[PDB]
Amino acid sequence: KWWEEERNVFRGRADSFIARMHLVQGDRRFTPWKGSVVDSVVGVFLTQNVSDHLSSSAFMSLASQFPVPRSTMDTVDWKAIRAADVKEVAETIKSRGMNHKLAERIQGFLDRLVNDHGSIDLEWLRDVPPDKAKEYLLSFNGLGLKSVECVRLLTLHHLAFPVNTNVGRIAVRLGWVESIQKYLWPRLCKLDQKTLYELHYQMITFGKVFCTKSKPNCNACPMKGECRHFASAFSQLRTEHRVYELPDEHPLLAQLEKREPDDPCSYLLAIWVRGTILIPCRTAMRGSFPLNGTYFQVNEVFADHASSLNPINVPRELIWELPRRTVYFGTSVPTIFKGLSTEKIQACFWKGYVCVRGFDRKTRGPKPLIARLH
DNA sequence: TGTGATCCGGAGTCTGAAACA
DNA sequence: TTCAGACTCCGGATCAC
Ligand code: SF4
Repeated sequence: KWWEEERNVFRGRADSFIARMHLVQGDRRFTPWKGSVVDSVVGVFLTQNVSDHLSSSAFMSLASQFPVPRSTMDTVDWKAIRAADVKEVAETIKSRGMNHKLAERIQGFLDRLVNDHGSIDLEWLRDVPPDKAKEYLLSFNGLGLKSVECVRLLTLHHLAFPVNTNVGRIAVRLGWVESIQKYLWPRLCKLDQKTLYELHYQMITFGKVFCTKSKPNCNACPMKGECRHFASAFSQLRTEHRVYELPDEHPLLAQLEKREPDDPCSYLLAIWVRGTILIPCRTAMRGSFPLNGTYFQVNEVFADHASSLNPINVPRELIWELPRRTVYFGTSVPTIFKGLSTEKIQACFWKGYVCVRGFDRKTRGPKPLIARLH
């Protein structure tokens, strides 16, 4: 019964990692998101070799330029994408990089889907056995294991665990451990889907925050006693702007879509009399984001572009008694957490927010963050 | 046959050199 | 002080020998 010890040692290590990151990085438990499965496949296409914020902004640009005229409904007109020339769809996702190659891959995927089934949809893939779905997804040109595992785990709710560069490095550095896939998949094949989802989410966030490739924050890492690099060893990055929290009954939020039932964070107002409103990411996207919105943090807000360009004149009486919270502006998640102490990261993730984007409400497209904020 | 390169590509940080002295 | 190149980012395909 060696496998009895094989699964027990990893389960104890995995649950210790999950419990510790719960206090530091907030609640990463599974919560459903809307959207179809073709959105997830295109997202995994767009996340090949690029940072997460760039890929998410590229998908937002795809949604904005091609708009729709767990509710499994398309947010993007994929028929128009297949109709659109490779040059224009490469222009849409230029900022992500590899625009032309990925545009051709996406057009080929959509064309093959139409040829196979006569319609761009993959809802029936949740009814087939998991292995058949994995083989069908692997049969596509431009998709490999790391992607199809992400698609299955985050969208099809199967039992899967993708091993990307961040996961492998963390596993090697910690007491754990295609070679990494062979070591981990048999040892991590029978666990609850919610547990796999939470582990994956906290692993990617931990790779972004504490355990980076260059100069990991080993001083403030909660896993110092369980690591090997720490065992063997022995600002312009972020701008903080204190803001006000706006209850949904406030007059300023009269025409702001009245949030979402499942959104865990409220609206914010960033005063410079004049203020800019910060719209939460889940509310701004109205759910319906690929891969269960694991591209954003739990405490992530956008910046209203119209409010940023022309701040709204507000009286000081309306915002007199509202509580005050930080936002920790910046340009990327890894940069704004560099050098931060454990208490600061915990406070930011539990009683704080994070903004690295600007959102245009009218066009639903990403915009660069304004100069004064960062 | 099993890696081992070389490609794709924008956007950012970060060094090292070439600079003040 | 300027400043350009290497490197990193939730990766596949195509040769080469
Ligand atoms: S101690 Fe350092 S190397 Fe180890 S897991 Fe933490 S950040 Fe990564």
